[PDB]
Amino acid sequence: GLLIFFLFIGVILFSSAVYFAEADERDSQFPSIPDAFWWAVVSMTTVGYGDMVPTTIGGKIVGSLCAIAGVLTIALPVPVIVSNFN
Amino acid sequence: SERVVINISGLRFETQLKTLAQFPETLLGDPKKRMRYFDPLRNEYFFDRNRPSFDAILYYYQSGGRLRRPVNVPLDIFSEEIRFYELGEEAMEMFREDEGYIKEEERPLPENEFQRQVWLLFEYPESSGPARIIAIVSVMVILISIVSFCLETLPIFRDENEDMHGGGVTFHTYSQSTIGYQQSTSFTDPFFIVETLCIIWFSFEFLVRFFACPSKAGFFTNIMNIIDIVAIIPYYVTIFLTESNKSVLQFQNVRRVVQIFRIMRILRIFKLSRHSKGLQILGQTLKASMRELGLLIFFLFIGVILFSSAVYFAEADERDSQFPSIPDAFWWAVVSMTTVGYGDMVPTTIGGKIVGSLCAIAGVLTIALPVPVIVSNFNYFYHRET
Amino acid sequence: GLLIFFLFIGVILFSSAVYFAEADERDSQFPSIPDAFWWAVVSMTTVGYGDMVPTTIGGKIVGSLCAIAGVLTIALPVPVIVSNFN
Repeated sequence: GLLIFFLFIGVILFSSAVYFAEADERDSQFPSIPDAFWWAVVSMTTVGYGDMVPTTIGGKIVGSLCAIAGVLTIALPVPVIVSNFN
Repeated sequence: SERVVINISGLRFETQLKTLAQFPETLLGDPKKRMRYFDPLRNEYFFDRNRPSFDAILYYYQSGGRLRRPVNVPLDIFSEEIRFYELGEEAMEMFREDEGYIKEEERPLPENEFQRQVWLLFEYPESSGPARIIAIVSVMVILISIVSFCLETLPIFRDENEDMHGGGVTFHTYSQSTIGYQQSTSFTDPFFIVETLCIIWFSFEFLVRFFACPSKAGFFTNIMNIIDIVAIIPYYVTIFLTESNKSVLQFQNVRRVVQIFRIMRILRIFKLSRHSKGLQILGQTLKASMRELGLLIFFLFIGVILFSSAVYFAEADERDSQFPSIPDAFWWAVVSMTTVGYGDMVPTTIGGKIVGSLCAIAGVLTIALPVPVIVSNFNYFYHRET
Repeated sequence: GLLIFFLFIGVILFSSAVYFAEADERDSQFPSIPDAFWWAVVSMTTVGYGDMVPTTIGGKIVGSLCAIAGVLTIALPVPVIVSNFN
């Protein structure tokens, strides 16, 4: 639950940030914040389908932190789960 | 039930005589052997030795056999004590197994004088200096062997023939494509040359090894020798197949097989395990992890089918659904789960995306469970060496 | 060195396999085995750029094992390195 919750928190944060950083663009791939959720989860779990990608500098800086943050968010709860399994 | 007192550097121990007499051949069990340590002024046996260890030595007698090393006592120190008290090689060997060791077997030189001289520079790069030269040459041939196999597919080579612009297909151009090089006692093809030189060497190593080999029984047992056989089977089997089917209609009729054996040539890469410690460790690791490796594949399988089904239905009512069927979605599911995400297949609906989200997360957990164990085993074999 | 070596071994293996599994295709994205090296490393490190992807069943089964194998190949040596760093 913590894993899903943490991901949720990060998703909303980064979805909001990327949205606004690409807001003033005619070619913004982020129609709304809820739309960006898909991108945020895809980057955080580091799946990166590439069907949605920032195009502005700010959006890319936001995307960078989103990948890193995702890696840490997941890496915290899993070890415990792995532990129980073991 | 006469009592016996044993004083270890001041630490006092007592037991019954019949407890020590249980093992008549040991030091404390044999009256003649312990006699030397008896102190008639204090009625006790005195040993100017390591204290922490003795607790276990005495328990060995009391328990009638259990020889456990105390957790707080170094293995080298404890072993010396075991030998001093003369517990015997049977209990010592039994002690090492539990302490994690065992093994230490493997026949020596051939013993055939000269046969045992060749079996040195072809199985033990250690020995002679030249024995190392052979190893270096072997590795070279292998690498070359690999580069050769690979360039064979380079279009810059196979696109320079008779039907490179969409013309007619010749028999010796058709089989030259199926094999990678053209077979001919004329040795016109550079690739057939290198490939033949390498197989000569590999064929040499195999033979030399097979004759200079001591136990002919345990030859096709050693996985290493298996690799050496498979590294040459394609070559000769190809010749046999082509020569046995020298006409177009015949070759085409056996073209599938020929292709299989060309694919089988890649296994020559594993000819490096003989000269690679780490490669050998990895082998031991995988051999020791079959259960978790199977669990890993099984778990992935379960997740794949589940998420493939879910994504399929969530995108079913779409004219632009990238998921034609559930089996199609398998590719996407594995790609998301291993988190590779090629992006060649992606959900487009809300439900499909929620499903995709859980699929990524689930994949991360599915893999993260069995791997740690595998990593563990590897870490074992890797250090039990160095 | 072990890490690079293991990756190398896997690359060549999977590059060869994917190549042949997509050989009889007019739209094969794998021109040769050396070409497929790029794809193999990209899948194994799980980067997945998507600029090269198998299209046949056999090629996809090969790609699947390539991702999994890559995950294990890397996961073996790194723990030790992480250890030394710690």
